[PDB]
Amino acid sequence: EMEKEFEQIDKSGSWAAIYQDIRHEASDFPCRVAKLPKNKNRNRYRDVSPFDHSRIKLHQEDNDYINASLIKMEEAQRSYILTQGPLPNTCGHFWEMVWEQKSRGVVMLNRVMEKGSLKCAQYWPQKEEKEMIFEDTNLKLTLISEDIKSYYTVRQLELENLTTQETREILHFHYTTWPDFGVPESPASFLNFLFKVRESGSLSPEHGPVVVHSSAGIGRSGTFCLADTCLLLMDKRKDPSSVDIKKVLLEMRKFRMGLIQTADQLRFSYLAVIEGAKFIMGDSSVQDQWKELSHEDL
Ligand SMILES: N[C@@H](Cc1ccc(OP(=O)(O)O)cc1)C(=O)O
Ligand SMILES: N[C@@H](Cc1ccc(OP(=O)(O)O)cc1)C(=O)O
Ligand SMILES: [Mg+2]
Repeated sequence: EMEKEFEQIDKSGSWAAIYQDIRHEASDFPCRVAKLPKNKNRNRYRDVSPFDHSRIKLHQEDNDYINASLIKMEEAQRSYILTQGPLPNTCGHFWEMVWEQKSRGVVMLNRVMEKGSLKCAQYWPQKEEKEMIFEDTNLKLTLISEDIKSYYTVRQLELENLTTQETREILHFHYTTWPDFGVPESPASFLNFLFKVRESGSLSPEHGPVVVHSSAGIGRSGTFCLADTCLLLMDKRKDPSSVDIKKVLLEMRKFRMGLIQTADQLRFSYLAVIEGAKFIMGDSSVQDQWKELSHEDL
């Protein structure tokens, strides 16, 4: 099982080598659409692009490109859309995607400003009375309510297709203390947050895939999805030992490049899954422990 493997890798001090082996074995598929000259201003990073086979296509006749990938986990029966933090000119495309893909939740794992630089546009309204209208995609977005915790905030937003007047409730789960190329403060804080997303019903198969993003949509995003899928896998079978975490990560990498950006994020993923397995296997009390340990109260 992964716990024994975690021990071997830890004692050997080989997280860097294990992680590097994953980078070496990772899939390489073309990203020709992402690289078209007309799409230059739709990519936040030159080196992070969606593969053509798994990219999400916007349903507009103009230009259907958005730096977003559909991670379809067949065995686990869960899909996620991993995307970069929207740019000033792609906020309308972002919400168009949320609408068209029928997503119920948006998981944001970064902050708008990190390390003195703008890593993501302010794509949602910060005040109820100042709603946002994305003219290019004909969508209106209104902040309905906000529940601010110590290291994450949950928001209820109302997305409206101005063309048809149909409205939908979108839940925003914002993890505010996870530095890029870094790991969460503890497996507890992370699991507490993941469980809040799960409890909301945003990951349910009755909804479109949850949209997960960070700045690039691969590091922190990849860590979140890897832990969730691994937990879901062992949950379906109620068998912790049936999950090969490296293999699951490689499977995800068939859909988007660079998922999990550092060896420590991989190590953290193992920790999160191993700890989460306690809940999956019947000890529901650990959830309350995580809530305590996370110190979510201000
Ligand atoms: N390598 C580039 C792009 C990059 C940025 C962030 C990143 O992680 P995340 O997906 O967690 O935002 C991954 C890659 C950079 O370091 O700026
Ligand atoms: N951090 C990289 C993003 C990235 C990293 C790795 C990657 O694939 P691989 O790990 O196999 O090299 C793909 C994309 C960059 O922005 O330069
Ligand atoms: Mg106010």
